[PDB]
Parts: sequence; C-alpha cells; structure tokens
Amino acid sequence: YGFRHQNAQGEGTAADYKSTQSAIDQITGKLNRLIAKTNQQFKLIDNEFN
Amino acid sequence: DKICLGHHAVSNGTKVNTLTERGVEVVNATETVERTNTPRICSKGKRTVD
Amino acid sequence: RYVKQRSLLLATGMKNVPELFGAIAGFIENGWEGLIDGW
Amino acid sequence: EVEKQIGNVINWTRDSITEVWSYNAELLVAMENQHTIDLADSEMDKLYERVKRQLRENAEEDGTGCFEIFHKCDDDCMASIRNNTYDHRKYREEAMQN
Amino acid sequence: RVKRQLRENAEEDGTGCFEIFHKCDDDCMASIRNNTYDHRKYREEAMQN
Ligand SMILES: *[C@@H]1O[C@H](CO)[C@@H](O)[C@H](O)[C@H]1NC(C)=O
Ligand SMILES: *[C@@H]1O[C@H](CO)[C@@H](O)[C@H](O)[C@H]1NC(C)=O
Ligand SMILES: *[C@@H]1O[C@H](CO)[C@@H](O)[C@H](O)[C@H]1NC(C)=O
Ligand SMILES: *[C@@H]1O[C@H](CO)[C@@H](O)[C@H](O)[C@H]1NC(C)=O
Repeated sequence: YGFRHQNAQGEGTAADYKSTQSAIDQITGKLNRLIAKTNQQFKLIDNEFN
Repeated sequence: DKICLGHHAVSNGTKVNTLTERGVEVVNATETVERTNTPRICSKGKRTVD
Repeated sequence: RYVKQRSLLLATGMKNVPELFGAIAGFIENGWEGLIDGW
Repeated sequence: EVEKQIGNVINWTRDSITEVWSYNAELLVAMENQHTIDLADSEMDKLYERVKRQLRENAEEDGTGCFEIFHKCDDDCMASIRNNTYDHRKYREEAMQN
Repeated sequence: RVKRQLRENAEEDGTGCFEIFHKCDDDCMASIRNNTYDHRKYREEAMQN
C-alpha cells in the first residue's frame, strides 16, 4: 500500500511499510496455522493380495 | 475542554489462542474442557445391583 | 443426509424492522413498508 | 479379552472419531475468540463517532480518542453529552470564533 | 489516517486521493508519509480556501 503525490516539482511514488507488514504476518499466521502435522498413526485392517 | 473516551483494563489477563495468534491477553476467560471426575458411582434414583 | 432437526430456516433478506455497522436496526430507526421496488 | 480382529476395528474407529472432535474443539474456540475481540472493538468505535456528529460543528480532533470543545463547557454541559442530549445550536454561534 | 492528520487541510474527491489547499513541497510531502505533519503551521492558510 503506498502513496503517490503531485506538486509543482514533479511526482513521486513511495510505499508504506507498517501496514504492509501488518498484513503479511496475519496471512503468515493463517499459513502457519494451516501448515501443520497429524500425530495419528493408522494400521492395516484390510488385505490386498488375498 | 476535552472529553476523552476509553475502555477498561486489568493488571493480570489470561492468554487465549485466536485464529491468527497464540496467547492473546484477555480480561476474562473460561475453561471449556473437563478434568476432575468424582470417584463414586453416583446412582441416585436408579435401583442399583452390584 | 439424515439430521434430527425437522426445521432449519435459512435467511434470504435483511432484518425486519417494521414501524455490526449500526444502520439496519441502527441510527436509521425503522424500515419502510411504502417502498416496494428497491431494497 | 474381546476377539482380536473385531477389537482392532473398534480401536481403529474410536481413535478415528477422536481426531474429529479434538479437531472440531480447537477451531470452534479459536474462531469464537476472534469474533469476541472486534465485537468489543466495534462497540468502541460506534460509541466514539456518536459523540462526533452529536458535537456536530463543535469538536475538532487529535486522534487519541479525545475530542476538543471550542467554548466554555462546564459540568452540566459535560453531563448533557454523556446522556445523549447535547443541543448544539446553543453553541454553534460561538463554536465559530474558533 | 491521512484525513484527520490533514485535519482542516484536505478536501476530497472520492477516488482515493486528497487535495491540499496551500503550497506543499516535497518535505511537506515527506512529513505526511512518516506520520508527523503538523497542521497548525498551515491552518491559517488552509483557510483562504
Ligand atoms: C470470569 O470468568 C469466570 C469463569 O471461570 C467467572 O467465574 C467470573 O465470574 C467471570 N467474571 C469476572 C469478572 O471474573
Ligand atoms: C484396543 O485398545 C485398548 C486400549 O485402548 C487395548 O487395551 C486393547 O488390547 C486393544 N485391542 C486389541 C485387540 O489390541
Ligand atoms: C441527562 O440524562 C438524564 C436521564 O434522562 C436526564 O434526567 C437529565 O436531565 C439529563 N441532563 C442533565 C443535564 O443531567
Ligand atoms: C520523516 O520520518 C523520519 C523517521 O522518523 C524522520 O527522521 C524525518 O525527520 C521525518 N521528516 C522528514 C521531513 O523527513
């Protein structure tokens, strides 16, 4: 999310960091919450070769 | 000459997991799992045969 | 799939106010019944 | 001693269901916790600007949560703001030498 | 956040863009972007507008 100005001396596009890193880590929060592991181990109940 | 506005806080909060954190400090909280049984077959109103 | 409830109504309109953001049942008090085209 | 083959099905089934509820348990709380906090933040903001268009052409702002009245407002005037009956046209004529 | 920072200074159009009412060169344009614009310098001349 950035800025853009306009005046008698030209133009200029900047950015804004505080809001940018306010947004990235929450998705990173959602990512690291979703990227997780099962601890539950399942055996062999049904045969296959007969 | 000014009328500010605020909320309420305590000294010691409790730490709860939201959907985008671990451990946020929150003014009150509530247990949702049960841990303590009663070591007795509470059999009021049922004609029990041991 | 078999549930145990027998009725579970699902909304498809706004809150009915006859005569999170605080305008429907908010600082606009009542609905209109004399408005029949738009919402 | 339940029989071997049928006892393995029950333990398989039970621990399978156990992963389902224990998954449901912690999302239900975490989803609920998130809505609890902005619920109390929504109610903070609705109260806040309610004072603003009540003090319609009267207060400026700083951005801390605090308004700034531009004429002498003693404690009954300070009481009339807090019970939702401030009548701004009394003061609009002298909230404009400011 | 830019709006009540530019408290009695900007009008609006509704595109996402403010409209300053006095000559604001690039240090003035820099003071808005780092959250330290001090509006009472300019409130006396954001009101011939
Ligand atoms: C907070 O939650 C607990 C639940 O353990 C409850 O006993 C208590 O009344 C609640 N309120 C306050 C103000 O502590
Ligand atoms: C099923 O699990 C229980 C422990 O939960 C164990 O005591 C029992 O032996 C298991 N059954 C078989 C057939 O392994
Ligand atoms: C404030 O609100 C109360 C409750 O309606 C009312 O009785 C009172 O007259 C109001 N005004 C002042 C100045 O207290
Ligand atoms: C803008 O912000 C930086 C960082 O605090 C500060 O050093 C600087 O003096 C500010 N003002 C201007 C005009 O750059």
